[PDB]
Amino acid sequence: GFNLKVKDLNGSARGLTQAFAIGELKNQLSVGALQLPLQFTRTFSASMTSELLWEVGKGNIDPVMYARLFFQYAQAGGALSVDELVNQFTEYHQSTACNPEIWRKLTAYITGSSNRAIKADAVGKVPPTAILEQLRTLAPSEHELFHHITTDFVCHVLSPLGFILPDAAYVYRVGRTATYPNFYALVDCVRASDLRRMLTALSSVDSKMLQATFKAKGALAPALISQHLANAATTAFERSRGNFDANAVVSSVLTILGRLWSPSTPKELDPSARLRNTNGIDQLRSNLALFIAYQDMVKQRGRAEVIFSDEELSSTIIPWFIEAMSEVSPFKLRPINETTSYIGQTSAIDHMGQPSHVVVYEDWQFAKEITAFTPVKLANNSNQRFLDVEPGISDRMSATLAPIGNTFAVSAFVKNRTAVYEAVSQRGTVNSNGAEMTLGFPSVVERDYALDRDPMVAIAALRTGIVDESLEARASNDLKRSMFNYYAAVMHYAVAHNPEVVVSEHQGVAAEQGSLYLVWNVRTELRIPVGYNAIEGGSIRTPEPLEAIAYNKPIQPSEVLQAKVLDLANHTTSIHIWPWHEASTEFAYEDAYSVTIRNKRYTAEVKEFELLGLGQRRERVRILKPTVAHAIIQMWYSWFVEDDRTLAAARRTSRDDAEKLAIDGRRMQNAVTLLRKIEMIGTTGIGASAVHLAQSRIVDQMAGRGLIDDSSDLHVGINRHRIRIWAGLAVLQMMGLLSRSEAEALTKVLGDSNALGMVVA
Amino acid sequence: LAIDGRRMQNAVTLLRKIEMIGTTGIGASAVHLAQSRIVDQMAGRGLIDDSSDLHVGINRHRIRIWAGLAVLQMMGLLSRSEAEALTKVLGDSNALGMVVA
Amino acid sequence: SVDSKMLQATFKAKGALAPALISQHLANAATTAFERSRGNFDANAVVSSVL
Repeated sequence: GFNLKVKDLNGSARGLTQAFAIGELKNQLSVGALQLPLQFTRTFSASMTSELLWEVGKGNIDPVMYARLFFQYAQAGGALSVDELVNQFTEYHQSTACNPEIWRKLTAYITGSSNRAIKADAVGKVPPTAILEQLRTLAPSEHELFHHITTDFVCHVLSPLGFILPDAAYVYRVGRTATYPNFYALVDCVRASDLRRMLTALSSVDSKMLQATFKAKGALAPALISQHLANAATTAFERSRGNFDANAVVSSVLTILGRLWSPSTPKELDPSARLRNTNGIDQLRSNLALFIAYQDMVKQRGRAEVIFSDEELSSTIIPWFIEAMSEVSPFKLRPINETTSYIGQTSAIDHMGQPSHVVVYEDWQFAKEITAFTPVKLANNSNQRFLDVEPGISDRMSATLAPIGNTFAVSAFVKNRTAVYEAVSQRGTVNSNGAEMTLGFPSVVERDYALDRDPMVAIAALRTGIVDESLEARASNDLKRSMFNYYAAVMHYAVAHNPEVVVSEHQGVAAEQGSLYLVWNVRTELRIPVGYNAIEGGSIRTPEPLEAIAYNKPIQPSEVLQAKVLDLANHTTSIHIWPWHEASTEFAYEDAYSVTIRNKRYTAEVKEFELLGLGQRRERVRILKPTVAHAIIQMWYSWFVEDDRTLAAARRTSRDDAEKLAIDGRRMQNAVTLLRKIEMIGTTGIGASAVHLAQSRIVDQMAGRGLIDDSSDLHVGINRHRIRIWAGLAVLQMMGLLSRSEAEALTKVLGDSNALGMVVA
Repeated sequence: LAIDGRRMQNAVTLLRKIEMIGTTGIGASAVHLAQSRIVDQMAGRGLIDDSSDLHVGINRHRIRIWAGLAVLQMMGLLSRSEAEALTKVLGDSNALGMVVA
Repeated sequence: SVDSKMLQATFKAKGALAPALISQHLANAATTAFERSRGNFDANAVVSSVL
């Protein structure tokens, strides 16, 4: 992770700063005091990591299955934020009804009409999912959704009789998104709750209509209700004129929450005796999480003061109901004391004792497996595909990687970096002014790396306080979400850690007195200068959260540290396809190593390349492959990078050799550790396979010539360690555990210290 | 439109219950036969990394229809006209999937 | 409801569903309930207003 510093986050992790959500302009410490309660449901965001796959057009229907994807599609990064999705679909819904044709056409595709209405239609209802593609002329639908979705009703099950089929199912999927929410996250999510309101009656009409309609007879003739059948939805289309401004509700609600908790009695702030109870947000008010949301939204908006409410009804009303209470999300409104469990602690002590190291870590234990990729392109020649994965790369590589999961028993990495303990004097007297306070058990890494953000850039921005901000709306707001959610995810592990807090002003600019922050008492430690809080008040009593948790004590991990991941094995034969893509894709990418002895530069040329035990290429396949697994690793790499940056700067800064001693130690704790890591990972076994195979091509390189032919002096004090890190490269790339790229980062550490074997072998 | 799906229905129906007649066994032996032979003709041919086969696809279907004459071969009835005349109709008829299976 | 609610929901189990369990919430709900009273009405208020 990243490290700071007791007085600081502020130079190198401003996102940490609440004031930024508060709007403190990067510097001044929460001054005000002058604070009231805070409290808990502990409170809104994601449970955790949920993975699932998706059935579409099954013909049983109902709102719940999609809106999720519709919720998800965003998550899917459908196009842009859900409300698009809802809007873009609703928009079809809007080139609405003047197409009674589809009814007319459904009626007309009621075969070929009721024109000979009679008791007749009997078959063919899987190709009118495929059919309601035929409906594409009336409504355009690259955004398959309705093009897929429009199907559902028409083939509700009605004709429940006559027809007939279908008797089959589709795929949806969804890999985890966020464990925590953000307010524009909220606005969409509400837009999802609205598509949700939308369906039922829509579910109901067809469902309703068909049972009521067919008194019959067996078939109740025809020219029938389906003519209404579809009629209801457009009717439904109009049925949306529009429920609320979800944006309106959400912003009004954020404003109300600020108020719910405000410091300033003045009335941008009149939280009622009349309505403060009244169910509603009253259970919600305690909630910190909304409070985090409030802090950010407000900075973003301040509060959007339209007072949609009156202080009675409404403020009774559009705040009557809320999205989270409405379930198109995979967010859930949080349990109330657990928070998001998953931490052991230790903290610094040269015997004095105090700390500026941390010991909070990853609570991780990732997948035991991974995925082939072949989109079974064949059936319908489009997205309709099946990867059709079979024993191939996937099983051998997995087992072999499956040490791979091993390197990163994440608690163990924190173990190493929490193994530190003594330098900087002892036992007793290490500590020198600056700190380190450090973090994270998988969700933040998981949220990004999957999302191609490569956290790292957002992270540098994070630290430097003010964000990097070149970024694309895709790019910029990847940054945004990751920075918001990351901080919040920590926060209700920060909020959770000590209930005492206090909603703080800031003051700051006016801007509208909204801006507000939180402080708490934690009692225990002797007075080792920890910011300005030691505590001076019995207890930590610092609004800065890192500040708050940090002056506290060790524990253990409640959490699973499960990597989760999705088996579709039932599907894995079942389907058919949802909106899948990123696989990763084609199975691997080539990487070789060349070694010198007797001085003959070679290059065996193994890739990347099967390695695996068959030839070759292979083909075909790849593995959008459990982020975590990439995730856990991303974290180890991050560590390397951080320490190195620090060192360089200080060594130039710190002339003293003793200072240099300290420096080698940090750079080369990275060095050493990375080196040890390399050795191990490479003696993973396959890689060891690379060692025999790549050697041999290098044997050919070792044995190309006659003179070279006496095969190796290539084996030296260095070699075994050399093609050992051939083994390192083999662990290193296209396992897919790591993308590549980084390789030079590891190089950077190896270079930094002779490292050598250092021994072995 | 109506006739055409309905043509549609007729076709779907045929392909599937052709499945049923055609596979159902003893036919299935055909169908495997379609596999054993083709498969080792695949292995026999040499390079199978791109061998699909069977999941799906008419090729999914094509098995079903090869079973389809086959059962309807060793009947004393048909003749072999039926197939290919069948085959032709059924084939474009549609077959449109999905639905096997 | 909490205890009543919690216990039926809590113990998927197993026979006992191990422990360290919900009763940790078990009681949690009441204080939560404690807070749950911030206060419904002024009954005095209601009553006098009503008179």
